[PDB]
Amino acid sequence: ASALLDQALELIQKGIHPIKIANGFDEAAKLAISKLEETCDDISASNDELFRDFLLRAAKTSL
Amino acid sequence: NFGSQTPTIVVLKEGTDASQGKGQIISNINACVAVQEALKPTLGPLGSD
Ligand SMILES: [Mg+2]
Repeated sequence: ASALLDQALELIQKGIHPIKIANGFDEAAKLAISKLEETCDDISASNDELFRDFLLRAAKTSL
Repeated sequence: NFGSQTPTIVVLKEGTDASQGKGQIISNINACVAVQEALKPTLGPLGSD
């Protein structure tokens, strides 16, 4: 969030209206989510034996 | 006659403001314009908060 505000301060000094800055972030947010959604894959095809492995993978990262 | 002071009676209780003269109704206009100054930039979809 602060990174978005740091890049917005540079655009405000250039004379851009703040609403035009917020309108660009809303359109760019949906383009990033739709791009990452196509790259990921579905792990639900695996059985319960492999499904436990994916739970161990994301556990060690949050710890 | 009850004292050498003999105070002068004031029509209104102490603390009351004054009026008439010139600019009394103008004081009410500048009060509404100053409040309007805050609500002007909030007009329009590109307005601020
Ligand atoms: Mg974490």
